[PDB]
Amino acid sequence: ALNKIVKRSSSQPTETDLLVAQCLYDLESSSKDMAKELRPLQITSAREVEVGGGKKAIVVFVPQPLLKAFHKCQARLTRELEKKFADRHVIFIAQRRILPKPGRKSRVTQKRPRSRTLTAVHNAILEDIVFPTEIIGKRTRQATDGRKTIKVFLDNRDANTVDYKLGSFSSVYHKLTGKNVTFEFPVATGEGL
Amino acid sequence: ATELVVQSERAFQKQPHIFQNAKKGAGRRWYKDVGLGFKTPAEAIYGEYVDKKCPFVGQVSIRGRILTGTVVSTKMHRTIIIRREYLHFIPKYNRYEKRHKNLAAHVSPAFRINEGDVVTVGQCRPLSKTVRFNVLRVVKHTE
Amino acid sequence: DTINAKLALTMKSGKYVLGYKSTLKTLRSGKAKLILIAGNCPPLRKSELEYYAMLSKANVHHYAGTNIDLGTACGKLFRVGVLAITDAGDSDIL
Amino acid sequence: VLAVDLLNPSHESEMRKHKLKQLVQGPRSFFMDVKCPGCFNITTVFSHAQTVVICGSCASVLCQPTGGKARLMEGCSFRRK
Amino acid sequence: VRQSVLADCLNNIVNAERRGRRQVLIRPSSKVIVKFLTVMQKHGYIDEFTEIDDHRSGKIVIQLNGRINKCGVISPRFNVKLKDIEKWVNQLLPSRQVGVIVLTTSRGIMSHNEARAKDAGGKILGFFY
Amino acid sequence: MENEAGQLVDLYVPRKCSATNRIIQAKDHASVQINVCAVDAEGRQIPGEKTTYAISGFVRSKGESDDCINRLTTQDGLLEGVWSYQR
Amino acid sequence: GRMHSKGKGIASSALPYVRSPPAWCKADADSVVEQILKFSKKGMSPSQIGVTLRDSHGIPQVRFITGQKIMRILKANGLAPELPEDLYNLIKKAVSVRKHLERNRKDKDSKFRLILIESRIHRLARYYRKVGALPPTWKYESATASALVA
RNA sequence: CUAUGCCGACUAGGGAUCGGGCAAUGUUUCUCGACUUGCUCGGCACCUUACGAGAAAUCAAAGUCUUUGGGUUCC
RNA sequence: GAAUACAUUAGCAUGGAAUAAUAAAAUAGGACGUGUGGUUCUAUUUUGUUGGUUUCUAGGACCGCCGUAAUGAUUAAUAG
RNA sequence: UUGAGCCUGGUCACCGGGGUCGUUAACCUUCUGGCAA
Ligand SMILES: [Zn+2]
Repeated sequence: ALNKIVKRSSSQPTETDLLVAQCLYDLESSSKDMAKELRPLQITSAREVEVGGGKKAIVVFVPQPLLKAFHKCQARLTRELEKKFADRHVIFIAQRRILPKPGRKSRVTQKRPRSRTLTAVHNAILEDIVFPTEIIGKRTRQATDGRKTIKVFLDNRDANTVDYKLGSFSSVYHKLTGKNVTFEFPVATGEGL
Repeated sequence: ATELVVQSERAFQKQPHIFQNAKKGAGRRWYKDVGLGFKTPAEAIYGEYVDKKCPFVGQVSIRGRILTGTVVSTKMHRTIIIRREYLHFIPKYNRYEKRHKNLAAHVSPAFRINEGDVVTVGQCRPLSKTVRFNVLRVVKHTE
Repeated sequence: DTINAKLALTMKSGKYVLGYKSTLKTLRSGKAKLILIAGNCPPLRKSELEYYAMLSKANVHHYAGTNIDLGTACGKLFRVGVLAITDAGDSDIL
Repeated sequence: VLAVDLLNPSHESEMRKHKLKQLVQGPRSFFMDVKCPGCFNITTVFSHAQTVVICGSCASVLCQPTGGKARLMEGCSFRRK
Repeated sequence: VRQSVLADCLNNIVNAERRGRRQVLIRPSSKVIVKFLTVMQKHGYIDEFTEIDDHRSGKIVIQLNGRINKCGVISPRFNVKLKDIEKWVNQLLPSRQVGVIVLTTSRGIMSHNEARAKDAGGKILGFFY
Repeated sequence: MENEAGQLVDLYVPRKCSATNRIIQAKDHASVQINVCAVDAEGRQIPGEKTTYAISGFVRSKGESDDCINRLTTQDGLLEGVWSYQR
Repeated sequence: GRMHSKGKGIASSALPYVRSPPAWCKADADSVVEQILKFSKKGMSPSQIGVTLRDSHGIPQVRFITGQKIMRILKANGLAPELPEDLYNLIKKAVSVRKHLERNRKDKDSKFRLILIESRIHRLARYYRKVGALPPTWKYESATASALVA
């Protein structure tokens, strides 16, 4: 109703981006700071992902440049999205373009910027998937058999509303990259730093 | 090096077997492609020098070995000295050592050569007791 | 800090003039707020500059160091006898 | 000894160690917020501040730069975050 | 100045093994060290090792299970052909069945036996047994 | 070691240390092995059932025999509250 | 080890594992840039200003918020000094020692210290010439070292 | 002269000692200093031991070298 | 039957990109391109065989823009 | 430019090798043949 459906996306999937756009417009219908923050809002695509249980998650590819608004918007909109997305988890990830490593045959003078490196975008993806509880520790264990499992130590603060989301975070990460990621929170006893 | 008048010698400098008449305005300029993939520079295509000892617009031909080196001494007219750096293997210690040898080559006015200026040269018959190579490609340090 | 520092802050963003004729012109105009005098200055010139700055209500500082050292601190290859700062800019020399 | 959990050191052991010799090196300082004893404004000051911090309101010297942590003289309450 | 972190890692490992300690800490970390540790772990000389990932070159904690007599680096990294593998095995390895020589061949970092199967030489990195 | 026939041929297979996993030599007189029996409720240890640990002479000379024995007993469940991995 | 001393001091600063501004520090990434530009307009040292934002303003490591270094920010904004900070400071120290030496003619220890500073300034100048941060012709001058510092 | 080149990494127990820093509802002094205790970094060193080295005297380096290769000058 | 190998020091060539080396676009002085406008040349061609200008044409090169896109700076080493 | 999922014909359940499928872009690119949105 009253446009603002196709303008919020680029391409047309079957239903995902269409319902995301309509839910966006319905939420943006609220006035004051809600519409003010949601006026420069854009989304690109969404993909389904499955976890070990029956819960379903949807991971959407936000455009990179406008993450400044999301840094203060997705903190509060997450619960509204969770309840309005038919009991499905919502993941905010950034779609980044990678460049192939220059082989000897393939001479490229365009250079690979460090920000577009696969390792860099993988670290950016891991930071963005668990947006709160900024990363404080990271370990990479390799057993005798050779399997590599990476443990991500999160921040003790803001542990709530994410302690049931890290399982979906690990499932999404293993789906799009393939690393065996396990998220874990520390137990800071007493006081101090 | 520096673009001066082409008639700077006691004789008259002209391209052999190149003729001027009246029915055709003056004459033509002759050039040849040295082959092996090296392209004739546009300055050589549209220039004024003679340089009988030049791979282009001349009579010497490029054949034999193609080498690459760095300019070490460009203090001679139309001729420069290049340095080739390579590692010599000493089997006894199973190690290498630095070895260098200076090579003299002739340079066309179409190329501006200074210190550095990695130059690729090709064998073009002896010129004067040391020069058997002519510069065909230049890798400039400024561009 | 130091006067040499403060002169270093004022040369990037500030209005200063060099020499004896120019500092007399700035003092006569009245826009000169600060004058600096080298140690090895002619005493008659020092007295005249002090009289001019007293009339123009400008500050006078006869700081340690010869004209060579003053010019070196001023950022110049030559000798400077007297500075006239009409606008410090972003510093707190005044 | 001969069996030490290097991956997970003791919390007490990490405290009784140099800031660099820990498993993961990190700062030991903290930024605290200070209110003037007779005003209502806030100011963020560093533990090891090198320069004297001047309050924009009616206040005395906020801190004194010592060799290590900055001395606190006035009667102010600081919060660490 | 640190000239080769692989030498420091192997020297720390062999020192800890001589001392009898069951764990060792290596700083800093590199892909060559990780590849070398993978080779000996695959051959069974090294237990699990975890890479601590700070905002630096990184650190490694390795669980040592004994059964290592000596692990060392061969510096400078001489280029090793297919026929030079036998000479290196005779010079360094205790025998023709015990010990491993690690070569960084064209196909990657692997043992001398695997490189010989690959029919490709390279540069000698080190040895362990 | 085994030959082509697959039969183990050697004088003997030396015992490996239970702490650092090192071979005990034939003249390693400093190395000792201790045995601790299994006890049921109200004492009265069961005869014939016991667990043994071998500590090499190098460890005993270095002074790590006590800690290694404490670790081994804790892993096997015969001792509690005396050895902590976290340190 | 020390470049020109027998000391082995390891005193430094341990940057935090986090790369984000604090929760309360709503530095908004542009007021800090304006503050840096104002602090550079007077002509203070990039290290000195960074100290001022760390202590007085309470700003964390400026990179974590602005996304760029102090040197990079002022270079982008145009307030780039003609010489690097370490280069300028070493020339200042060298000039001061030479001015002390021309007065005190019997200070062999100060002459030795001057020689060490001259070695250090030349090595730094050679590195900067190679890296291209300076014009290729940057031959350091002993007589015009006063020109180079100022 | 330490009859013992320089840089880098690892390697055991203790107590004194100089400089700096951190903590003490510990003592003391007309806002800080003196004393004491604990931790850490950087130095001068000392006692025990020898896994280890050496021909031995001895050595925390002269150790990590027949299980011989981190880099580099002098002889 | 009168084999086969030794060959590579140095040179030519094929395949690989682990290890170790120089540059990639910082005053953007960058991939920008059935591209918004133009210049300048060659005729690889036809206009009647030869010689000359125009330029539809096939092509090399060059002049102010045009946002195609996420436009560009590795952590900052218990190195300095 | 790394992880994971593949198959494949092959001798000692392994190994060598060939590669997309795509996550993450699929042989960077130059010229050509047909196909031409
Ligand atoms: Zn105050």
